[PDB]
Amino acid sequence: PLQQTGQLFGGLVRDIRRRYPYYLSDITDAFSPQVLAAVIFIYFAALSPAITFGGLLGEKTRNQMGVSELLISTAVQGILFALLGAQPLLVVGFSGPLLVFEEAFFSFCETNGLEYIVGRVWIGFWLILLVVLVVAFEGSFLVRFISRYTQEIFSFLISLIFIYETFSKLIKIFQDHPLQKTYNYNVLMVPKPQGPLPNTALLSLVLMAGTFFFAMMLRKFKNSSYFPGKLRRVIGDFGVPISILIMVLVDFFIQDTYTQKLSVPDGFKVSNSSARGWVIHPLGLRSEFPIWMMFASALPALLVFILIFLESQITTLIVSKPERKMVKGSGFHLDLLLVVGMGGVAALFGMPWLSATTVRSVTHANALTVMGKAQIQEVKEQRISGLLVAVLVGLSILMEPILSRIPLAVLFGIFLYMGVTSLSGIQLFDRILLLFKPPKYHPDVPYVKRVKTWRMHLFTGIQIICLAVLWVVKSTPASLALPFVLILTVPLRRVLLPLIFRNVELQCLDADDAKAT
Amino acid sequence: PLQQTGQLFGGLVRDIRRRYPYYLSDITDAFSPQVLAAVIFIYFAALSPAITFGGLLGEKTRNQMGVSELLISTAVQGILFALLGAQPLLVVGFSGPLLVFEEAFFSFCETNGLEYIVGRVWIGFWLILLVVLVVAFEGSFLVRFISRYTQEIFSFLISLIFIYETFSKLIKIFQDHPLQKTYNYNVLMVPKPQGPLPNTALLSLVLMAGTFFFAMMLRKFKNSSYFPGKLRRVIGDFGVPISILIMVLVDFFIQDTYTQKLSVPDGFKVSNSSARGWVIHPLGLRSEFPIWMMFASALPALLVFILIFLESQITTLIVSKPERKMVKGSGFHLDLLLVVGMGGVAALFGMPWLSATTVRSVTHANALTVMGKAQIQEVKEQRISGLLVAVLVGLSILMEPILSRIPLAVLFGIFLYMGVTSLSGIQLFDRILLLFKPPKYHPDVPYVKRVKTWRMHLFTGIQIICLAVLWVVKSTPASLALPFVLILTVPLRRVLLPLIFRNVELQCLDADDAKAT
Amino acid sequence: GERVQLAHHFSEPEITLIIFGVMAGVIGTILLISYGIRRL
Amino acid sequence: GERVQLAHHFSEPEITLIIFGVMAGVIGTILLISYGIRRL
Ligand SMILES: CCCCCCCC(=O)OC[C@H](COP(=O)(O)O[C@@H]1[C@H](O)[C@H](O)[C@@H](OP(=O)(O)O)[C@H](OP(=O)(O)O)[C@H]1O)OC(=O)CCCCCCC
Ligand SMILES: CCCCCCCC(=O)OC[C@H](COP(=O)(O)O[C@@H]1[C@H](O)[C@H](O)[C@@H](OP(=O)(O)O)[C@H](OP(=O)(O)O)[C@H]1O)OC(=O)CCCCCCC
Ligand SMILES: CC(C)CCC[C@@H](C)[C@H]1CC[C@H]2[C@@H]3CC=C4C[C@@H](O)CC[C@]4(C)[C@H]3CC[C@]12C
Ligand SMILES: CC(C)CCC[C@@H](C)[C@H]1CC[C@H]2[C@@H]3CC=C4C[C@@H](O)CC[C@]4(C)[C@H]3CC[C@]12C
Ligand SMILES: CC(C)CCC[C@@H](C)[C@H]1CC[C@H]2[C@@H]3CC=C4C[C@@H](O)CC[C@]4(C)[C@H]3CC[C@]12C
Ligand SMILES: CC(C)CCC[C@@H](C)[C@H]1CC[C@H]2[C@@H]3CC=C4C[C@@H](O)CC[C@]4(C)[C@H]3CC[C@]12C
Ligand SMILES: *[C@@H]1O[C@H](CO)[C@@H](O)[C@H](O)[C@H]1NC(C)=O
Ligand SMILES: *[C@@H]1O[C@H](CO)[C@@H](O)[C@H](O)[C@H]1NC(C)=O
Repeated sequence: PLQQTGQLFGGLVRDIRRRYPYYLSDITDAFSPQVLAAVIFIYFAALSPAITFGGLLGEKTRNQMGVSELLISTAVQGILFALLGAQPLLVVGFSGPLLVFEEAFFSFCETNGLEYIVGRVWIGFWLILLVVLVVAFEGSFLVRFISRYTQEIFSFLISLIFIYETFSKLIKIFQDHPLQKTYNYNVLMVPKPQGPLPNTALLSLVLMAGTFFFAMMLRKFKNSSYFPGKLRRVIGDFGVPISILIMVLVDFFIQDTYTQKLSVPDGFKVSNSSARGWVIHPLGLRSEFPIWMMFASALPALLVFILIFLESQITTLIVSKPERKMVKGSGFHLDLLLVVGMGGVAALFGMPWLSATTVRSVTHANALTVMGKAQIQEVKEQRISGLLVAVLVGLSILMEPILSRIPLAVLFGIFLYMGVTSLSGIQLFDRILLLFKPPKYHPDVPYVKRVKTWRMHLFTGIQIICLAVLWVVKSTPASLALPFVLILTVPLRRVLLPLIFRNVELQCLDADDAKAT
Repeated sequence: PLQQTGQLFGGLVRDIRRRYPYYLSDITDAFSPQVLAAVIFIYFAALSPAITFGGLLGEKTRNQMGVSELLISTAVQGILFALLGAQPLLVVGFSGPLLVFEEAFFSFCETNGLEYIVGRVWIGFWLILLVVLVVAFEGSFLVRFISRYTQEIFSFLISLIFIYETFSKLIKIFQDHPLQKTYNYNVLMVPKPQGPLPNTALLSLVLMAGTFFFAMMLRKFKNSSYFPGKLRRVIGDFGVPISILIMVLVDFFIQDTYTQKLSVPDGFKVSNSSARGWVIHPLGLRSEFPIWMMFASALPALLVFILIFLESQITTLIVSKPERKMVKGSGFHLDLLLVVGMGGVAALFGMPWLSATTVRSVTHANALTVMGKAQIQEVKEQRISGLLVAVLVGLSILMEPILSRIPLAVLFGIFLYMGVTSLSGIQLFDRILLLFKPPKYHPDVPYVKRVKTWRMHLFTGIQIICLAVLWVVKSTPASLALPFVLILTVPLRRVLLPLIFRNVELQCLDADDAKAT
Repeated sequence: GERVQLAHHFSEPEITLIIFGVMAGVIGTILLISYGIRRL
Repeated sequence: GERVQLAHHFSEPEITLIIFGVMAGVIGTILLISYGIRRL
């Protein structure tokens, strides 16, 4: 699918012919309870980050873009991607680097006295031009140069970031309500508690730990030998919904203690009615838009395109590995085109652009993965799951009474479960574990029986330095340069690694399909 | 060892000749860090129940017998049993049925206006007469009629009781400090908090869960393939001390929140200086002791002898199974003689009599068990561990600053770990788990491949009814009749079971050494 | 829109149609140039 | 002992020695009876 045809829009046409014949199967393959369980999982797994990022965006942009706009954009883009995409298992939503770019662009517009939302409109206008040129010239064929090295480094780094943020949210909850001998029993609760409250942080920790424990125990029960096999697999598929329901009920039966809940806007309205409407004029809302900024928007549009391209294409590489039993094909050109086009269109309506997030899409693929008698058997590849997730995200405003009783701590345990389960398929994580094992306990794999132990440990340690460098870049104001540093690993793999490792060693350690050279 | 020689004190002499030749090995075999880790484990595992039972006894007997007397009796009896016993792995300490008997005897003495401690002195005097007659006539040979049926039923019931009490203590902690919106910040703390306090119950639950989680993770790390084998086994042996230290430090760094700690008496003094001294006159302290109660003390002494005999002999049967790789021998006559004699002597000093408790002795045996490459390899059979445990129990008063900073919640997690680890060697627990498994997943064991699945499930369900009956008796005022109902299982095994099961089925299901008939 | 917005000569559909037409013209010019190259 | 205790004719060592002697006599009598039985 990554070959270069040489024909204008050749990759786009091939991706359409690859997947659209399977459209009838993409509806009938969802007739299983595992698909419904995956829908319930991904609904929360996409709604909670959407709510958090919308709140942060509203705080950092004076509510020009907020929770409601992000939710509506997520719903529309998810529906259109599920109906028309070539890899429907990808989950389309907001991400951290996008929030960093929004912060930087808002600061730039505030410094120069520019309208932030109109600048976003012009960037999205420049986004549509860039993606069509890439699709026309089959620019997505460059993804074939991203080997398992960069993919696994990026996946491990993103999982570590997800776990770190999940723990840091609990740390922030503990800081907001510290353990003290005395508390003020008269503290205002609207809109948020203005002072420390008893039993809050400890109950949040208990709920998070219980959610994680129940999720892990039900995941083990799926592979366990207990109960009849059909009922056992049915319970194991619904493990995350069962854990969420149990912990939500546990928190519900504790009336006196306060726990932070999910918050959604009252209705389908703009976050700031005094700032902008549903349609933003490209010529300017309050002041006339400068001519020079219309042409100067290409460079931020270039950065956005680079970020979205790297995120979506690496996520597609991860979810479409041959070892994951993907027997329906993926379209790199079509999915990128749809994502960037939907982002550019949503820019016109004052809505944030999205990208195929690694954690959510990997969790969606794993939730649809059927395990054989250990060995992956098949994947429930269908369009119904993503469409239903997007519909439920859009309807999240209308189901506020249901969402208002769901604590964030249960969602934190769910996030921790997703983070720990996203490391199963990464060989980098496995080789990191081999650093703490005797050589005789190493599994019978091509990169152990054909490569010396110290050579393999050195190869793993080289990736660890890359992980440390990527982590340092994230913790700096220049965090938008992360895609470039990630790309810089490809010259390391293709040039510097052969200077110190043999061809057979590199083939065993870095294999596209886990083969013995 | 259970054979009847026909010679007066024949069993006592054989037990002495069986073990005392191994006395030199019983000192040199303790030169290993696993023995020290077991000492640290059993020190807490015997001190905390001792403190709790001493407090309850002081509350229920107006401090005539309390924490200090129980601790001193435990130290003396443990030292003498480790120095002279035939099975030093047994842990000598107070138990629940003994507390129930003490409550009943205190009520009887209060009703009839009798001196409780002098009545205990006369009971202990009658205790010495009964045990010598049993040892002289080799009455301990009747233990051979207690098959794996009764042993496993008693062990499973006792483990369930231990887990139930461990959870009920946490429930009581939660009830004492419920989750409320408002609390009184000015509550007196001496001697105990007179009102609910914030963050108390939740932190206790967190500490207990963390202790249990760390203990289980370190136990898995012992069998894991990580780290060098020597360091891995060293860490795994010290798993309980490491977990206790970690959780104690975690609670120590939380200054503001209150957690209940270990409480020991200030010094080696009687609990009630106005009631009795160190030596209690058998003729009476305040009033002259009646003549009729001197002869009438035999029946309560008979009940105490029955309780102690059943507890100690069944515990010895459990810890000395051939499948546990006990290659040094056990003496049923000598250990019972020593225990009952020490109880009778300690009765004269106003100290409680003890018995070989099942949970503590099983945990002590498991902590000294060395696992081969799954399969039990050997057991660190030595006298140093029990002697050091008794010495540390006696010195617990002198190390109050160390014990005053140890929360009970960590000890609750330790108790839960002991309860869950005491079920490994019971075939009744395994067959209960087989009730929730398909027949094809049953392990290759003689009672599965030679017995029909429904026959095995019926045999397991018969034991479940016995467990329910024993549980009902415990929850009634007639809880002292539990040994008789436990004995009644032996006629069920030897008479009623052959009427519905074949000889081969009973040999496969009830095997003394897990053999295929 | 919302509140008071500055009045422009072209409305939002008109300006977005003009921008899309300019973008389509640029894309067509680029495609024609690419078609011209790799042949002569 | 402690506080004020009723005075008895026999002190604690004396009474415990008497009780142990009575117990030893009873044990010896029982052992002699058992030795006599199973022989005639
Ligand atoms: C509440 C459930 C109903 C209670 C009523 C109790 C009555 C009751 O439930 O018996 C019916 C059924 C017996 O039928 P059976 O043992 O043949 O069922 C097998 C079982 O489902 C295995 O899990 C399957 O293997 P796998 O997993 O696909 O690999 C196997 O298929 P196969 O691969 O060999 O071809 C099945 O044949 O139960 C059980 O499954 C035993 C566990 C019962 C445990 C007790 C149930 C908790
Ligand atoms: C902090 C420790 C020192 C750090 C310095 C780091 C330097 C360093 O520690 O290497 C020395 C040593 C290598 O020596 P080596 O691999 O031969 O040691 C084997 C290892 O101890 C196994 O556990 C043993 O098997 P088992 O358990 O008895 O069944 C085996 O004995 P055998 O049965 O085959 O005859 C031993 O041969 O380390 C390791 O053990 C590998 C794991 C290192 C993991 C990293 C250490 C955390
Ligand atoms: C990349 C896409 C957006 C096309 C490239 C943008 C450039 C070439 C075009 C697209 C739309 C154009 C604008 C459309 C309408 C007007 C109003 C007119 O009174 C002054 C020029 C002005 C303001 C144009 C300037 C140039 C412009 C910004
Ligand atoms: C650095 C920390 C995290 C892990 C430490 C483990 C690494 C450094 C150790 C553990 C086992 C070691 C290897 C064990 C055996 C040999 C064979 C010898 O002829 C050359 C060195 C070599 C190949 C060792 C290299 C270093 C090694 C791989
Ligand atoms: C089972 C053991 C304790 C022996 C059996 C107890 C009976 C037989 C003996 C042992 C000690 C005896 C007591 C010892 C001393 C005295 C003081 C005397 O002025 C009156 C009788 C009296 C009170 C005795 C009564 C009988 C007695 C209680
Ligand atoms: C009661 C709960 C806890 C567990 C329920 C499982 C028990 C009752 C079920 C599960 C598997 C069942 C067995 C499966 C197959 C057969 C073979 C058939 O020819 C006779 C019945 C027999 C032998 C069944 C007896 C009942 C059985 C043992
Ligand atoms: C909406 O934007 C205006 C500036 O145009 C700002 O003053 C106001 O605070 C914003 N509303 C909210 C709720 O932040
Ligand atoms: C000691 O015993 C006396 C009765 O002899 C009783 O009044 C007193 O309360 C007891 N002491 C304690 C601390 O309970």
